[PDB]
Amino acid sequence: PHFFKTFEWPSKAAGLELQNEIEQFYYREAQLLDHRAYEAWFALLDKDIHYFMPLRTNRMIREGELEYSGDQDLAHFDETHETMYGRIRKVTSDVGWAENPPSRTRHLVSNVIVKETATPDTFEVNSAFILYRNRLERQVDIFAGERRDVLRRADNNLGFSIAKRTILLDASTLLSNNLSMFF
Amino acid sequence: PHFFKTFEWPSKAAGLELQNEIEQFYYREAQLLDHRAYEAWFALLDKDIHYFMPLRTNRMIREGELEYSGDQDLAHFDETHETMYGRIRKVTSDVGWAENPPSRTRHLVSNVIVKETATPDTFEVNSAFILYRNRLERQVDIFAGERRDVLRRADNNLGFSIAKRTILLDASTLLSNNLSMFF
Amino acid sequence: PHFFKTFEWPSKAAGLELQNEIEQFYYREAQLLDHRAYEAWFALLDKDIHYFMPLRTNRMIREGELEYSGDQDLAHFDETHETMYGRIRKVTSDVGWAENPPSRTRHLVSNVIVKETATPDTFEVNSAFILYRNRLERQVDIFAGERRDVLRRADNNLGFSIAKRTILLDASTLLSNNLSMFF
Amino acid sequence: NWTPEAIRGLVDQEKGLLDPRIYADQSLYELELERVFGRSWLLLGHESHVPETGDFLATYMGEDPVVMVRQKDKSIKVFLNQCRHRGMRICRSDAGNAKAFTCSYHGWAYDIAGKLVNVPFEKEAFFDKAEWGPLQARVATYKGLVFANWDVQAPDLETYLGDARPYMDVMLDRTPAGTVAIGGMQKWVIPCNWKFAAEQFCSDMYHAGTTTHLSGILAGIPPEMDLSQAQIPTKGNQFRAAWGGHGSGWYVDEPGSLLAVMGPKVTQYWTEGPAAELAEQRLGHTGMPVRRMVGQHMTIFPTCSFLPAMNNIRIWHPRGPNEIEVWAFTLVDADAPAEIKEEYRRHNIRNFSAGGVFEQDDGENWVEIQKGLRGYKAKSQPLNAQMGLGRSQTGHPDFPGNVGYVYAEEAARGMYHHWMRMMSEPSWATLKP
Amino acid sequence: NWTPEAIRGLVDQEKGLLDPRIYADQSLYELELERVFGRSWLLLGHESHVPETGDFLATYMGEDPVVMVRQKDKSIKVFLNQCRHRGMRICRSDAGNAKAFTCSYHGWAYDIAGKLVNVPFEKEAFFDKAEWGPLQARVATYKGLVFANWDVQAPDLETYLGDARPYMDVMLDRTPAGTVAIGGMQKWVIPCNWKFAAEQFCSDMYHAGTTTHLSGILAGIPPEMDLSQAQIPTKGNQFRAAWGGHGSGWYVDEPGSLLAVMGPKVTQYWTEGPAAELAEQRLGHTGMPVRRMVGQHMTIFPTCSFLPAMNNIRIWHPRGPNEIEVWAFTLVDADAPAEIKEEYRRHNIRNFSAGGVFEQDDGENWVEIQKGLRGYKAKSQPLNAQMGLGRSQTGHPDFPGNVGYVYAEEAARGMYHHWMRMMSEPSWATLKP
Amino acid sequence: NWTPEAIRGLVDQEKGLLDPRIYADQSLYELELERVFGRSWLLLGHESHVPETGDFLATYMGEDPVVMVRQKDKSIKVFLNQCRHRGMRICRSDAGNAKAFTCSYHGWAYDIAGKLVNVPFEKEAFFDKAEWGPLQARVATYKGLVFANWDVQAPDLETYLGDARPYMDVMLDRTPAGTVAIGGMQKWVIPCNWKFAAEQFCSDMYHAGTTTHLSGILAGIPPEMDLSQAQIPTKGNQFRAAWGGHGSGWYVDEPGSLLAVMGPKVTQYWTEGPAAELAEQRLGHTGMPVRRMVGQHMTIFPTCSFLPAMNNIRIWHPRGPNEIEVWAFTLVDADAPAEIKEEYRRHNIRNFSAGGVFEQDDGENWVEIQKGLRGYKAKSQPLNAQMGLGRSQTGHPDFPGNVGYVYAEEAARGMYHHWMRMMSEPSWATLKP
Ligand code: FES
Ligand code: FES
Ligand code: FES
Ligand SMILES: [Fe+2]
Ligand SMILES: [Fe+2]
Ligand SMILES: [Fe+2]
Repeated sequence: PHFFKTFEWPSKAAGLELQNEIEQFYYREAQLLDHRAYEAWFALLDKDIHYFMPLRTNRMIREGELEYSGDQDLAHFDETHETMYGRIRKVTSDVGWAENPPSRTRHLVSNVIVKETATPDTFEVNSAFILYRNRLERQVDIFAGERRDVLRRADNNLGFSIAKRTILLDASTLLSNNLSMFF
Repeated sequence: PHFFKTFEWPSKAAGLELQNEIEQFYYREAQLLDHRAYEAWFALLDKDIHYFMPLRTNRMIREGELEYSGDQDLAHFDETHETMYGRIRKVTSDVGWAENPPSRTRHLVSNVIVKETATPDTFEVNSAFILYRNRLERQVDIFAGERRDVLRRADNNLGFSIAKRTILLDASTLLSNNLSMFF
Repeated sequence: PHFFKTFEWPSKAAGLELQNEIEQFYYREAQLLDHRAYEAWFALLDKDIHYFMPLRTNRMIREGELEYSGDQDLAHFDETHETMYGRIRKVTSDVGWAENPPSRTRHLVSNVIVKETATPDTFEVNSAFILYRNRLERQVDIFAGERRDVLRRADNNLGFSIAKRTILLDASTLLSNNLSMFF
Repeated sequence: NWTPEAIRGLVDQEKGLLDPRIYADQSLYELELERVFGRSWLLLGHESHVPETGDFLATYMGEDPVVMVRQKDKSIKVFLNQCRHRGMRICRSDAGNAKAFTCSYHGWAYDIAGKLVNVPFEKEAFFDKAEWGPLQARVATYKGLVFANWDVQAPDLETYLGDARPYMDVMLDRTPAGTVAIGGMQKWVIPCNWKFAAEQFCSDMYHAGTTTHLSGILAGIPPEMDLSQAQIPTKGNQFRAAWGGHGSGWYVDEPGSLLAVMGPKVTQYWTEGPAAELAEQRLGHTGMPVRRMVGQHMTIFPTCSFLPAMNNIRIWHPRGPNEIEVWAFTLVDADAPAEIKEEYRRHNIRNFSAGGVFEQDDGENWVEIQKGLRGYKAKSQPLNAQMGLGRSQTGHPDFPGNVGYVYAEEAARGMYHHWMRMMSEPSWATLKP
Repeated sequence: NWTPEAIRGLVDQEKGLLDPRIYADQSLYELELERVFGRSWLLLGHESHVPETGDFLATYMGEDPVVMVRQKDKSIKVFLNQCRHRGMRICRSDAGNAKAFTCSYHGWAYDIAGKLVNVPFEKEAFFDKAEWGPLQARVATYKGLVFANWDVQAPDLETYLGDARPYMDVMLDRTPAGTVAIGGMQKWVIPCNWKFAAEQFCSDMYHAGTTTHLSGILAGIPPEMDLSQAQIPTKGNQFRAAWGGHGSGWYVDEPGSLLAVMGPKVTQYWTEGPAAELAEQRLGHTGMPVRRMVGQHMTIFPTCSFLPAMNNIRIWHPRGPNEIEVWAFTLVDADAPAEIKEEYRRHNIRNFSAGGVFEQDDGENWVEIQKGLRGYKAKSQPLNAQMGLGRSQTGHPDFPGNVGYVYAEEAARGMYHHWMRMMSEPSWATLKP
Repeated sequence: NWTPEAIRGLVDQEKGLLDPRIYADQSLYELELERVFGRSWLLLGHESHVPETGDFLATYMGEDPVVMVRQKDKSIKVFLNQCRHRGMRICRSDAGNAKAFTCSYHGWAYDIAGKLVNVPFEKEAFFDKAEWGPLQARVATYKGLVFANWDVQAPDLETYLGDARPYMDVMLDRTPAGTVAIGGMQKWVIPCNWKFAAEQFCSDMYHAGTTTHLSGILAGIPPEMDLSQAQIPTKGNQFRAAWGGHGSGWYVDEPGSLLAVMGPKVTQYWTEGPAAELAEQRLGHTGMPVRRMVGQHMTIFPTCSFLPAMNNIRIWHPRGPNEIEVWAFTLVDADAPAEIKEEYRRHNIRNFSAGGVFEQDDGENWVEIQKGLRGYKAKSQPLNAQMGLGRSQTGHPDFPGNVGYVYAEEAARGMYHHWMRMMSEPSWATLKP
């Protein structure tokens, strides 16, 4: 019962220096978010960022191509540099009630799998996360998923910029009242 | 109170290269499971795999020896290569209702501790995990535990085969209706 | 808004060997706690340990400086080597009902960020955790946060001692009936 | 026990008062499921969700799981997603195409119309299959929008909507080609009563005109502008339906509300040029100057809410007194330029999804509201719905029906009064318009 | 208040209709805890769970925690795991060995019989200790299985089981050596009503003979075989107890699903050779050809369920109308070869644990049934329990009792009819056999 | 419905018997919110929590969220944290300083007194603002502590407290400077009824003199000392208030409890030297030899609890029958040496926070009791409350009021009795002292 994957040879393994560099980048990025340093975080995002979190649905196996929303469909996020900017303005605003008082998040990053692209200093990265959101007195929202990034070497604080991010969230119906956090 | 472990010398540290390889192995394994690449995941199991998940119980400290089910007792899993195969046959079946429509999982892997054994290219590995399973509309089952593996260098995609796996789950009563997922 | 962090230089990256060594120390620390080797874990604590978990509260952004309890306030923990000892004596006690029968915990560690201090062989480390605590029949308590440690190289089994630990929990109100676990 | 008399005193549209128990009380909730959700026309989606023979959507009607399916003859059928044998879900995916439906429990098989057509071992173990299929709802379509109702004695949809139809038409009746749904339907959970949501879209521009959406507006205005430069719209009108509790409110000649939300390209589409002219010409029979209606909220009672200029559509599924699910999607004109379709898709994501710069703040309100109502005193005094009392009339030279000022609780007072009616009058003979 | 008239309307065994409310209503459940679980015989485990003086197991009777403890005189005692001082749990671990029990709260001390033998500071603060020990249950043993009943007025165990005993004996009475439990008791939680669980094991071979276990069977056959080569049986019978809600169903002469579930070494052990022939002789007095019974399910009302050829046993602990815990173990003949015992252990884990290739699909069904019952229209019509109506006879030449076909709901109607009786007849004078 | 007759039979102080349903029944709980929490004086914190004008604390009265705010005139106002327009939370942070409070939903604005002083679009849309502000509570102070009551016909604070005040003064009235709250208010959640917590601090020194805290003591004793050396305090007394349900118990002369819990510096400060002799002089009018009172617990009914020598204070917020929140802080004398304040801070963290070596074990008992009460038979018989029954006298030479032995349930019977009285006497005419 075989798959076309069988004819492909696995990618070049990321070297140790690079594996560490990219892990360290995500850890420092999670710190930014978990400390609410939103302007600092927004500075990581490339001007050509597409930040995309598609909808995920329950489908029978024989309709698996239909699991996620498409190119022209609604999504939970489908953002550009300019649309993210407005989000930053809202979340840092005194009159942004959803995040004033601020929520308390933890982004636990792991499973970082790195691939060198045809373009030097540009990398495709796949990683897993659990995002713990705690809000107000007793609200707890826990998210799990994977992130597919295109990262570029850059002369910012952290040494990389995020050129693309796709968030595949392990949910159909969102169990949270909102997505007032960044992934 | 002192313990007999005090007469033991710490096990030799796994080098940087071997540490990263084994980590990457697990991340790629978790990818396979999370993307439901079951045939491909089954290929990582050595023919002499013992895949074991004992029952865990509430005992007083003076009866700690009784915390886990034994060799000759029931378990949540106690599988060979053959019985795992039937389980692959069921999970990939259009008429396997528990996983058609399929669940959405995330295996977040960390805490990878590597011990080289007396046989070169065979390793004992202890790791921690959180397994987030979201199913149908609103169902969320969260597991945590440790896995104690024996891995051999193998000539497959990922470079390692799973010779033995034991999963110690932090649960007595299972809070989930099934274990339709793989650990 | 611009911030005073803009005038700071990024920290000197921890070398790969040091990164691995410290990550492996935390994984082994987690295993000790998760296996209830309380005495062995207590051996990891420096005699000058200050073990602190401040309260955390909901504050408007404009009162952000008041988020956590202060030096002279109540806290969840605020412990010295002597007081931690007493806690170790209780948890290992046959008449310590909260932990007899013991709970089942998983300490998942990631995001390990290492800073070398002025004093060689002393390190500031910031890491993230999820702590999954399962108790008796059906109780599950999930914590998330970050740990701010100062570790010194030591001639113990694990190679480091914990000189300071501050736990920043992503909670205001504790959703657990107790903190009978260690962080 | 809730007597008709007890229920009538939960609302007072005279003094403009609401009893806060209406949102927290379990008994009242169980009654709603029978008296409100049991016999109301509820929105299930759009004709475009199910264009082909066998195409299906699995959705809800209250807490009753239903399957919406397109028939060979082109009609849409709606039947309960429950096997009458032992209660199993017949249709087990979100959406897709079916040639049949088979129960997974004991394998009772159904055709795409919900007719029980095969019982395994029927000869050997058995009863008339034609009397044992899933309960069927009535199915009624308004210009794309698919509605459904369990009740045989309920008013037809057109009669149910009545004079609210011109306001729906502002969104739904603008092109000969009709609207279509953009792909994808978002789902999330808010711990609040459905009436906070259904009301807000029925009657409440007030929250968007005051403090709730100060930060969402900020997200949509240019980077060079701050909030003190923001145009505070005060001009507009509010419609209370003659019967049903339906409601719509909109801004008039104040595009700044619509600009920040939907951007220049959509704001132009809606107000100036061929499309907008055609739309005003098509809505001619109403006499309504729809090119001047620049930002609107609407609710068809109980749980069908939408925002006619942004074309965000949503169903509120009740989940007890203390929770809802929101199922959202978005409509475009089938013949709108691909530029304008894309503007609608992006800006609806940006503003109105779970992560949206408006949506975040609406639900933040409702959650804390529902939380307070767990208190004894929190429920002991009535709430104030006195805004715009006796200020509405049907004379209006621009907009038909009972029309008043954009900041008013008339549409609200109507919705709640219609909620109260349905909850105190058991017979459609007294209740119908 | 649920009147006896109203409760008697909930189940109709004549017409074969079930009111879906039985599985959902909170008030009926509160009544079940009193009228059913409060006075029925409930399975606690096996004699081999507590083999020695002081060995205990912490388990449940309904939602009451109880301690089952082996006494010095070799009898078994069952008391409420609750201190009569302020209600603390007396026995705080799952199982093990005790010389005494002591409450953690204020130190009231008990012997292994559950008798209060010490109260700290009795002379200073006091009352007869002999009157203040935990409530005791009636205890009784049927061929290794330990049952308990709170009610002093209830019929003794043998009378309560009645003509259900022969069908229990197929599993429990095959050797002079008796059965023994394999070590370990699995525990998991399913969001469903206990009656779905108990009914299925009572009466429902149908779900296994149709759709539910296509994939579990697939997992069990030779790798070289596919489903269209599997022999899913059609021959067998169903028993309904003369009294008490008990029922069993089994395949006759058709080993296919026994072979697929338990493999060839267990199947042969069960059907042919010395041990199988002894079993037939031991059950000779029943007149049953037990060697031709290959795949059987049983329930002893309310919540004691097992699968004789595979030897899987389950206790359903109720957790409200919307939840159960499943406590599962497996039995082997105490003198079975080590080989057979190991096949039993292996194949029980494979098929019937929480991760079992059969069990995954049993619960999958129940989860979705129960979610649907939150709906108003989902409870508004009766469920079909008409299968095998009128087709059951008492005078079958091979199998004793009221006997019908293997795909039938006679046993189901009997179970729901007795449930109904227990819920509406408050006194044993009318309820007893 | 619960008749007054039914409620009266839930507690029997004469026989010392308690109906376990009181801790589990949902109907009783809803009744409690009205008849108990809706008209009791409940602790909100200390005056030092809000020292300056505009300083606020968002806390609870029952499940009613309230704001406690310091006024310019130096008074303290407490009002419902709920906006009367549509129910929004007015004060959205835990604590801090406000110039005003504005509602985030529609923008109704309030001063620090809770008076509604602005309504956006009041002229265009509208009604007296002075009648649409949040509900105010009576506010009264006892030696630092802030209590509040909704019921205008309830006894003033001093009257409500009555003869319990001497035992509170042991902690609150030791110097002219008065107490101050150490900064910080810990909050945690326990799945148990509030009455177990209230009773324990009211009447239960027994749990601590027996088995619950053996390890807590072990944590605190010298490392060169095992539990067998630890001292067994047995000498002491217990007070049942004349009216109200209040209670206290304490050890006399035996300082092993205190020393292990609070260490040698707090012990010496409490019993020897200038501050100890000042405290005893200050309480001379009571006749109480307070320097001999070493380790003490107290509850001011319903839910105000504390521990005089360790100065730990708790409010229990009810969250349904099956859950509470614990809000905790500590008090020190305002002029206590820095050395002493710090010892109070440390040891309160060590022993009494969520991770406390004492607290871990208190909640372990309560979690399990509440779980057990899910059972039908667990609720079928009364609990024993007969300790020291008929042994308390009203003329003790050292301590004023109805006084018994340290190990007794007289205060407890009094607490449950006054509870029944509040639940069954709708009128302060009968209920008041
Ligand atoms: S429940 Fe559908 S066939 Fe039985
Ligand atoms: S509760 Fe058992 S001794 Fe008090
Ligand atoms: S809810 Fe407070 S102003 Fe509307
Ligand atoms: Fe809004
Ligand atoms: Fe089954
Ligand atoms: Fe205590």
